[PDB]
Amino acid sequence: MKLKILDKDNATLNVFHRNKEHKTIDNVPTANLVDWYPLSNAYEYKLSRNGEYLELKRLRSTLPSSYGLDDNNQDIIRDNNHRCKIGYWYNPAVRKDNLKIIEKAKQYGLPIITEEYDANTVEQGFRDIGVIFQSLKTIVVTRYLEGKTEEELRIFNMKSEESQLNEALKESDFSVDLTYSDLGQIYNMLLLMKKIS
Amino acid sequence: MKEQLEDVLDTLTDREENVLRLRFGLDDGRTRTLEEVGKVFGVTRERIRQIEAKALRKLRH
Repeated sequence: MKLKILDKDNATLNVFHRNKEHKTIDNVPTANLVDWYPLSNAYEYKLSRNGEYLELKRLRSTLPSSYGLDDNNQDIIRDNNHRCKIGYWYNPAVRKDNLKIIEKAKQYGLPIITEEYDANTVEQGFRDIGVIFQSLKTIVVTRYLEGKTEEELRIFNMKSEESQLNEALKESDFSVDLTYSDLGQIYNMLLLMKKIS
Repeated sequence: MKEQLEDVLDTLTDREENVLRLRFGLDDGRTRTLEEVGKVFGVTRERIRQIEAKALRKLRH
């Protein structure tokens, strides 16, 4: 799925159709983008068989299950309250979960796509979310090094940070990937805000 | 290379442009590890490395 924001009056969307056929929807609205566009990373839009609907598709991912779609269930995918219509861009479900995300971003103190913003606000947004990520891994290792008891020393602390984070997240809490998922979707929001400037 | 990336990422799906972007930290400024990016997109590190191997190789032909 490829959202190409052209001149800031509209956009174009590249999606799959049938068995990996290429289709593009022009005249895609960029205002009220919150409604229909999924911020998940675990889902993507696909042109319906009779192409007048954009319907969800669950991607291979260990991310949480948003939009009520857990496994590409056709009875949910074809439902009108779980898919968008080309022309009247609702969602829906997508709007609910995305509003929840925009609530999370509000909690963190990050600029949201619902209210006014410029390039500066978005730049500050990414700059802050970076701090959030760094702090998150820092805490994920901090509250992890309590077992020890002195096994750390200068043997464990050997390279690398990738290895350290791997061994630390290996037995980390289950909520960590939920928070990471939230931050991912928020990141996608900030990205949408960035490309809209 | 900074100007070529913004066109090379426009030839990739959004979900790949975003893993490369998060990893290399374009707008983020800072750099994200393979594990962090893998956690953000819910996929293993090897896969992310495959995306990198697909994108960085596109800067040739």
